[PDB]
Amino acid sequence: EGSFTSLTGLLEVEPLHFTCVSTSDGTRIERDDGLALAISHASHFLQPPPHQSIIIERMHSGARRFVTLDFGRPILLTDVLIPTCGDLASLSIDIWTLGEEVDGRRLVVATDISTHSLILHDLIPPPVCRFMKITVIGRYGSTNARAKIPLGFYYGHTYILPWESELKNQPEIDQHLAMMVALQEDIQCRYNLACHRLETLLQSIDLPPLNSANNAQYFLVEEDSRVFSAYQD
Amino acid sequence: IPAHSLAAFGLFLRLPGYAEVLLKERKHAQCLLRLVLGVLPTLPFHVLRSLFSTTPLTTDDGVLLRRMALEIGALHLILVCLSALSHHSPRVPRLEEEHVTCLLQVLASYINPVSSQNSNALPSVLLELLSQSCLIPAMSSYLRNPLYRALLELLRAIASCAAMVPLLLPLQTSVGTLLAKMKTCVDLVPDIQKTAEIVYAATTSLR
Amino acid sequence: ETFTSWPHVGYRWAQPDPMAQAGFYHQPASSGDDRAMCFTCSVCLVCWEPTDEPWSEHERHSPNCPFVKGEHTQNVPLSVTLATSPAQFPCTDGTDRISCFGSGSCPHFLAAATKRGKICIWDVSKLMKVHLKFEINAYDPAIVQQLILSGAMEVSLDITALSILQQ
Amino acid sequence: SRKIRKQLVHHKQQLNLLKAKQKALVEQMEKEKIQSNKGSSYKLLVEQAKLKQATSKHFKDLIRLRRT
Amino acid sequence: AVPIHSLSSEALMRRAVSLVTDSTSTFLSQTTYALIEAITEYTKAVYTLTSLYRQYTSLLGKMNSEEEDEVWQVIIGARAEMTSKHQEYLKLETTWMTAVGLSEMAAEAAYQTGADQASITARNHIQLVKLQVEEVHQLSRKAETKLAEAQIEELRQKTQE
Amino acid sequence: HSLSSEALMRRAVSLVTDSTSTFLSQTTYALIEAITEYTKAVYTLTSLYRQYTSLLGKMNSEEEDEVWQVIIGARAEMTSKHQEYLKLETTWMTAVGLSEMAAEAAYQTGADQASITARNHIQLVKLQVEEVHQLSRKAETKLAEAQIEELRQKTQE
Ligand SMILES: [Zn+2]
Repeated sequence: EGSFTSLTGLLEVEPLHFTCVSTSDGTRIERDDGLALAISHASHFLQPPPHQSIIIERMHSGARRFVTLDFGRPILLTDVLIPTCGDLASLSIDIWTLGEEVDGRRLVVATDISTHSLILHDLIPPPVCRFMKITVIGRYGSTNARAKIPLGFYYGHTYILPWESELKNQPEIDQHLAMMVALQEDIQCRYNLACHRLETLLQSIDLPPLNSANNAQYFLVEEDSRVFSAYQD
Repeated sequence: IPAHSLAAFGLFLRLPGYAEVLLKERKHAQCLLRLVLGVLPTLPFHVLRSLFSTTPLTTDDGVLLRRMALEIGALHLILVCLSALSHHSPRVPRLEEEHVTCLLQVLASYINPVSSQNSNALPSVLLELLSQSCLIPAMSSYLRNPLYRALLELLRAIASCAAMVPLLLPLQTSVGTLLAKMKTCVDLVPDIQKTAEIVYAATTSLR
Repeated sequence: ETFTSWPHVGYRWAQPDPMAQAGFYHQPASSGDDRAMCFTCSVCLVCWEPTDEPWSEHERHSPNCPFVKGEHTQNVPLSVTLATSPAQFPCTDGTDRISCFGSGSCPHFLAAATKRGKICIWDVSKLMKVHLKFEINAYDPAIVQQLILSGAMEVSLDITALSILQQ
Repeated sequence: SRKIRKQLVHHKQQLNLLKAKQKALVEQMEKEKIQSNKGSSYKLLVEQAKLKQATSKHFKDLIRLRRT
Repeated sequence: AVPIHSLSSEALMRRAVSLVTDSTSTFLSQTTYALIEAITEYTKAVYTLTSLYRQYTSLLGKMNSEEEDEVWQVIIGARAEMTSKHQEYLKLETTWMTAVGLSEMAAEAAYQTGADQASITARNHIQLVKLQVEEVHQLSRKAETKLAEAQIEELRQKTQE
Repeated sequence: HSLSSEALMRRAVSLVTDSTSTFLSQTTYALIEAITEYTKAVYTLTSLYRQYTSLLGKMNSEEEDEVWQVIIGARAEMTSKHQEYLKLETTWMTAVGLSEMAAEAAYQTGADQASITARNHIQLVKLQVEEVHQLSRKAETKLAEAQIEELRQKTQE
């Protein structure tokens, strides 16, 4: 739990959504289990996609697989995280914006996937890309049994600034700032009303004489779930 | 829940007397308003259908409501919504099925409220605008194929008002003959037969 | 040389030379098959791909290969043969003296002409082999009309300089 | 007619099911061929012959049914 | 690219048992056929005798002695045919019992060898042939009941005349 | 050629009387093979125990530990051989019952020739299996005698 300090400053970089465009032989990707309209779409753009994973059909000593992923737009990549996959030998990651051989460049060839997760924090300078290339190779003596390989969560700035543009049709900053401000005001009203309903919910709890032993006894009821949901919101 | 119905609802509630029929069902109206601020997609047009049916052309309220609808452009919005749902372009000079049925019902209630001095009760501006929309090619394509009863109600509605009869003429197979052959092929039956006979009578009277 | 019948010459990484460099030879079970076996470990592979790197595939399918490990095997590189190649005669008999030689804008081929008119052009860029072996005929109609324009006919020709030209 | 049809379908259902048995038979001929376990191949050839007789008798019944 | 032998005794089990869970299944359905064939032809003879009793009973009192004798001889011959075919049928069902047990304990062998798929296929086939055999059985008992009703009504009208 | 029902059984039962005889042959062979392999292993361990007995007191602690570890590994090999032994003998018992009641089925069909052939095969496999059972049991008894001699000399020293 001490190593959990590997990813810091996650507030300033927004979550990015994923689209599966290419996969390899015996490999698949699954999901692990008008102002208001523009505001809702922008809010949905800034959401963490649910957990997803790669499932491989046939594993062997040196199982070589290739996947391509698209965000739908050139987006700054600032932080990466690959969860631990103890049954794989190594991976490589390359990114590009237009073509694989046009602007493709190698990013990492990591052979330490089995023992620890992959952490690479605060990409400096932040590259921009839209397409992503993954090459993975299985461990020697691998048992041919199915397993999950989560992709992790990827963060960056979808909207690009002029100086971030000059490294490698952008709408003007003012109107984009105005509509995100509108989203902020709307989420402020929503946050106030949701937290307020949570306050009324907690005020709807009958309080006997204070015996916190009974308060702990409540762990071992629909009320707990509804307060959990309200706090979640 | 398609966004176009919710967007049209905000304009629809501007009409006086819309809230009076909207408040009949409190729960669904509250849920719709909650979705607006930030079965359900049928209601933004279903409330309009009820308002059109309850307000006849024999009274000043219905004709005023209809001319305000022309003025603000609700009919253009419902026509382009129908165009997007049916993949049919206008004559330039499973949820989708239920949506098309509700839109056709709204149009039928707008023309003839009783179907759910009436010739000049609807201005010919509606006639010339409805001569440019997507209603005729889409209805023609659907003829060549709940919704069927709504379409028959739309036909008796569009034939009920005299000023609206001329758009039944194709721009060369007549609608009455096509309806007669499909009715014979299908043979619910008495209603289809009666509406087919009424449509044929209206087309013959116009010709 | 085993990869003459390779059906995937147009592939990027499945070219005959790089996969021969990894120490593999074409031994297909049927004509048109891309089956190959190594000369050191004899791992067998089929259904090759244009992206299959020779060293990477040999290492992945045979990390225990001494060729993969860099260990001393019985491999004989082409450079050893090239640096010890026994001089090829311009003619099969090996008696005619060489009048001239050289190269021009296309020095991939080396030409050697004899005094009797026999000229042999080698593919010295590639492995030492005979590429062209011929004799110049002095009774050529073009040569005949060129000599006629200069003024039984007896014509003799001797090559004094050689050059190979290309665009 | 229904009954005869039923046994026609049954013979078709069993002839391929023994053809797959011939396939596994050939596989097992190959597999014990490499390892010289002398006493194996004799009983395996007996396996091959018995399944051949079952194969041939099913073909003859396949023919005779269609006669009827 | 992709890759293109003293076998242990367990593979030999999986192989040897896969030879038998199918061929006992073969002779299982072959018993199911032959048994159905007897249950069909014997039912044909039973329905023939039922029809003979219906026409003889309906024509009672309308024939002479010679006609009654010829009809009664036809009825006796049909009785002997159905009886003998039923005697064959009993030995056919006696054999399909053994075929059922053969496939059941062959599937037990397949489960003992790790070839679970052959075991489940054999067992599901046993239940399928059991359903088919019980269906044709109930058809046979239906026709026997019809024949019994025709014999009792023949005796009743014969007593009446 | 409208075949009767009796000829269908007379031809049909020959399939299982050859197929369960095939299973009985492969189980009998493999059981004989596993018995012979286990008998050879037991003889090898018997030789190891006799050699360990004959070397007692002539080796240091390390060599005694090494030979004891080899004996332990051989014991584990016997355990795995005995497990496959019991499973093979189980399947051979199942095959014996299979061919016996299959030949009984051939008897009740009147196809007695296939039945008697299966019968003679059952007696042949029973005698062969019991023979190599006796050989295995003789090897086990010899191993027990070697172990007793090993314990006697170890206690004596
Ligand atoms: Zn090699």
